[PDB]
Amino acid sequence: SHTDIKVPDFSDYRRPEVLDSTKSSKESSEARKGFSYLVTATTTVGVAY
Amino acid sequence: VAPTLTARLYSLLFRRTSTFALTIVVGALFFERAFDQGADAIYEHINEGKLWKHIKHKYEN
Amino acid sequence: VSASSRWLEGIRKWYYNAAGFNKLGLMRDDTIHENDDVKEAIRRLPENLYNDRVFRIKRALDLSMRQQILPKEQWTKYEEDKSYLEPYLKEVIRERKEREEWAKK
Amino acid sequence: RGVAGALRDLKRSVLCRESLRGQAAGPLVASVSL
Amino acid sequence: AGVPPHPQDLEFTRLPNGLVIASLENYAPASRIGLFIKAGSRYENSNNLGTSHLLRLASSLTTKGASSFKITRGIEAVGGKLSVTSTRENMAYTVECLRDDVDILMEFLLNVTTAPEFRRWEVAALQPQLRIDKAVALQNPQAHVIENLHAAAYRNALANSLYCPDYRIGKVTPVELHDYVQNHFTSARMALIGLGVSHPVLKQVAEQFLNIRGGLGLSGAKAKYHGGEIREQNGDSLVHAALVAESAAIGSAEANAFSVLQHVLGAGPHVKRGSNATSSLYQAVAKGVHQPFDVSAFNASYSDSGLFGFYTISQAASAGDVIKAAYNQVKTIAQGNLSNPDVQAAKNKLKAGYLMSVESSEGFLDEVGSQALAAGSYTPPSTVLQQIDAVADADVINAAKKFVSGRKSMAASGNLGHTPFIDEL
Amino acid sequence: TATYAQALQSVPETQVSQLDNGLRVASEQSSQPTCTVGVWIDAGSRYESEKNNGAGYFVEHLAFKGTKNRPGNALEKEVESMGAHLNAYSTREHTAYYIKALSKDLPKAVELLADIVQNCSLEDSQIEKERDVILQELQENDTSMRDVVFNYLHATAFQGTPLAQSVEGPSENVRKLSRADLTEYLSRHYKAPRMVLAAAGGLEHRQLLDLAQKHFSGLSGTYDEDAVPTLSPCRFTGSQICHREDGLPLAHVAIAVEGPGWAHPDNVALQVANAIIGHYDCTYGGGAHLSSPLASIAATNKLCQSFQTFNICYADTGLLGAHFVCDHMSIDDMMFVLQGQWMRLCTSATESEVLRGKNLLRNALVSHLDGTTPVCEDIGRSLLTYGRRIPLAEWESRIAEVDARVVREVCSKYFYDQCPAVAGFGPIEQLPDYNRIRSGMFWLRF
Amino acid sequence: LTRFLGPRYRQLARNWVPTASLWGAVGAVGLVWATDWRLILDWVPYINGK
Ligand SMILES: CCCCCCCCCCCCCC(=O)OC[C@H](COP(=O)(O)OCC[N+](C)(C)C)OC(=O)CCCCCCCCCCCCC
Ligand SMILES: CCCCCC(=O)OC[C@H](COP(=O)([O-])OCCN)OC(=O)CCCCC
Ligand SMILES: CCCCCC(=O)OC[C@H](COP(=O)([O-])OCCN)OC(=O)CCCCC
Repeated sequence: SHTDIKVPDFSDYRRPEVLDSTKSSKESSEARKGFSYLVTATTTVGVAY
Repeated sequence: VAPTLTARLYSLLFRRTSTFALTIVVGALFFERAFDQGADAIYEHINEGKLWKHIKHKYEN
Repeated sequence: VSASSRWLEGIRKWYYNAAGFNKLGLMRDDTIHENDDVKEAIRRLPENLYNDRVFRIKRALDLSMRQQILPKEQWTKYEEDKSYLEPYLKEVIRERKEREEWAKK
Repeated sequence: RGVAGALRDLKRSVLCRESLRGQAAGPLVASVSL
Repeated sequence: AGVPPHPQDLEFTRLPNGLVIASLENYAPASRIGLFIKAGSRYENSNNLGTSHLLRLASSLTTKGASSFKITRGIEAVGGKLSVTSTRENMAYTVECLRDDVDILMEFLLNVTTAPEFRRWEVAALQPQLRIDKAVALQNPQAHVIENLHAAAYRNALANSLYCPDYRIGKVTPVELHDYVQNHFTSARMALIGLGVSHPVLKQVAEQFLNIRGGLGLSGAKAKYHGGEIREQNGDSLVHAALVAESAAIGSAEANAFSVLQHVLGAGPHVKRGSNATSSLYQAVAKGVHQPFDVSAFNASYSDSGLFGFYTISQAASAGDVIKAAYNQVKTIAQGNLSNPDVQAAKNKLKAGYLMSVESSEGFLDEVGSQALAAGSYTPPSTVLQQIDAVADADVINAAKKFVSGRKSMAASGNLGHTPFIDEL
Repeated sequence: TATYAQALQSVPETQVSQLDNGLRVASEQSSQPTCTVGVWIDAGSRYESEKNNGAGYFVEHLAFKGTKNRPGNALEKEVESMGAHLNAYSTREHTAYYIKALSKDLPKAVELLADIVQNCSLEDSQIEKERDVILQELQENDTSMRDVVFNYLHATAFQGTPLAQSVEGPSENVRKLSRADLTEYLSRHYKAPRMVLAAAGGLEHRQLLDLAQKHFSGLSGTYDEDAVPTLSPCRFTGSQICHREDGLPLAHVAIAVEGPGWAHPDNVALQVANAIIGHYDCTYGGGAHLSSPLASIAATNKLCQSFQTFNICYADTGLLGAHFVCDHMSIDDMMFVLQGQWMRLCTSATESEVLRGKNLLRNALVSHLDGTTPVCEDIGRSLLTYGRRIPLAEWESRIAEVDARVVREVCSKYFYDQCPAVAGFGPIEQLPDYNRIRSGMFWLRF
Repeated sequence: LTRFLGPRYRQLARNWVPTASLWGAVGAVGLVWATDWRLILDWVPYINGK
């Protein structure tokens, strides 16, 4: 009965590089992490200034 | 399939916290010069010839 | 064995009586500072030594509160001071040193 | 891992007749390890 | 060509002090060693029940040549293993590692078995493990049935549980462990078995470190069969039940007849999800029972006794019907209704099963180790199959006759509202 | 006497042949009177669509229930009467049917495997029987918290892909899977080039190849009319699934990152790392003195009933991580120590503990290939995954390369600053939030 | 006291050495930047000014 479970679709929230369920996510893992950590870096720059 | 700029920034700078922090402190140093340089340039271009920095040349002697 | 190592004991008996924990009916091992090694050694004591150690310490804290001592008849004689804890304590340390030698392999 | 054999956390339930074959004992053994 | 080399032969030796050594050089990448001792739970008495269980949990405790810390770290550094398996008759200290590290694990194995210290505090910290270890085992309803089955069958010795009785947890003393190893870990009671080791090494080890005298000679504390029944009312969904009678001691020819009779009736499934078409007991029960169940012949053979019968699992309401159907099917065999093709098929399963059980090193070492203790010899498989072939159909029938007419022992657990007593069969 | 290095040369190399139709026949000879032979197939749930998921598992129930030449229970009778044993299994990528039997019974055993694969009865009345059986097996699986939480891990980690599917399929598919669905699955996937006839025991490779050319010649040729199953890559998704159920006595957690795949040399170094963390449950003897810090701490402070690391491989992907079982107030502490060891191996692995992990893997590899059945399994599986048998002499070489620098580089590649997949089941109120879990995958000090 | 000198502890030292020397670059650069230390900041090209 727990095999009836299916995870719902998240395409409404996924980023562009991920919606292809037949394409590896590691191809975009560094660009996606880098974008979010670039936000943080420039934030601490302004707080530093 | 060359990784974009954001991916090459992560691999080289951000993955390690130390290098992530080093470029924050260096980013602060170079951001400070260009921000106060550019910002002051706007404040006075608005107020051109209105304050002492501009009329300093009249009363030199 | 000789007369020179016998006055060595005489000055250790002297220091013993001067240290004065025998005046509270206590033994040397009752006064060891409890660290992790000592707390383990005490944990390993059989019931009789543990209970004896508890009462001697309790009797001494009672005396210390009143700033009193026991009669000289009841002082711990240097000759009869059983180092009951050092066998257990020496094995605790021996085990710890073994771990420490493995930790740097 | 500890073992108990004899055939020659809520564990799991048995209901059908196919998953029940192999359960009836056939001499006990107790084993222990590191 | 891609062929294996000349397979070496097992070497075997009996020292005058009673110790037995058996070695085999299969040139394998790993080595396995075992010290098998006649020290199972039958050798406990009613003043020290559970001692052999706690002893079975204390292999990593401190010895004279190795701290508890060194045993655990020494073996793990090499990636080796140390295990302790117990029968009602034997304890088996097994050690496994790569053949370059046999020196290390042999030293640990000897310290465990020859030089345990059983320090008061280490023993004290270990007693809660009895409760955990027993609790895990009794998650199987089979475990408590078999334990109760032996307690109902025998007056002493084999009545003893592999697992410590609840009232003894915390009360097994370091003195009892000391006395137990002194009385039972003797040269006359031991066998040193090795795979991937040369015989001169094992013999050297045995002569130097395993010459222990005294204790107890191979006591004639004979197990006295009695019969009886134990009934555990609980809230399991199914009823487990076992019904047996005294059978034959291992090694004797009558025991081979019982082994063959087991595979005539049905020992276990050979095909996944099968109906067990060639299982006599299963088809007998399945005719008058169309609900889930299981049934299997049960065969247990010991140095001086044995139990044979069957084991049933069924819905609580179908308990008696499954029992009685199983019992009547055995009665049929005792009445001489047994074809010869059915015996040749059972001898096929038993012969095939035996060889399969000795494919691996662990199963091979266990058989050699238990052969050495029970028989004092090694019997190669070609001779085992010869002894199986020597079983006649009348021997199988007489074995079934001994069951029908013998005083019975029964153990059952579950909702026993429809589970018959012995006298109701 | 012989050394460990010398003993690894003394293993016979697996002889390999290929039939004219595509089937591959591989054997490792020994001096055993017994043996095991079986057919390994590139089939499983990953090849199935949502509409016919669970089909190959339906087939497993029917494979032994009848055939054209031996209808009904006639197949059970023949193997039981010669004392043989017959078994099968299905993973998400592989399907196997094998027999254990005497060496003299090899020719009959090969015949039966051929008759099972090719000529299957699949009577419509047996199907309706096996339908109610599978549904009961599903109710049984629901009570194995371990099997649930790993189906949950696959479901979230590979969401949107074939690998997310369970092997057994959903209850709805079981109730509507028709005989036409099953024969379509077989005709497509059970083709000679995607199968291996593996055997292990006392048997000459000549004999096995002769029987293959005899009983497996009728298989479909190399061409299949242009309809080949081509496994697409499967997206891994950093995600979390929590099934809260406080009525259960103990919580199950499984957490993993994406692994490389079958034929990637990184798996060796990853397995060494997993061996350092190791495994544990409450019945082990070592407890406080175990080498693994996770194990030692968990026994001392009683943080779990059991834990185990794992490296599940699939084609070009996998699940690398750990799973554990603990009281409801110990989940946070277990995850803290677990992640702390991943981080510690990424950044500061030492040479001594890597030698231990290497030796643990060496021991685990030799002792697993002990007996005719696990060798025959390694033969069959290794040809579907590597396309060849890797001798033990090679595995030892790929291990000795590993040193502390290798595990730090390999572990950081897969563990450090990566999005994990998480699956929880039971009283998991204290299961840390995913952002907290995600922040445990890096150290600010590094 | 000397528990921490052996094969494994010199390996840990050499593992964390590249990191600590970077946190010294964070602190040192952070000290220059915060206090406006002019003795260092003259040779770096762009910030020269004001
Ligand atoms: C004597 C002179 C010495 C001068 C020294 C100068 C040093 C300057 C700071 C450099 C330290 C950087 C440390 C660092 O970024 O980690 C702290 C967190 C981590 O961010 P997060 O993106 O979570 O993880 C990054 C993981 N990584 C490294 C593998 C990519 O980063 C963040 O999450 C921080 C972002 C929020 C900052 C705001 C906090 C201030 C309080 C509120 C301000 C407004 C109202 C008061
Ligand atoms: C001078 C530098 C001080 C650094 C403080 C710090 O990093 O705190 C932890 C978090 C981010 O780390 P994490 O929560 O991912 O945990 C990482 C686990 N490895 O950052 C914040 O959100 C805290 C906000 C502080 C405001 C006063
Ligand atoms: C610990 C608190 C430090 C306070 C220093 C201060 O107030 O600033 C003065 C100088 C200015 O740099 P300089 O090139 O004019 O040089 C002027 C020389 N007198 O900055 C420094 O030199 C920074 C030195 C920091 C050392 C700990």
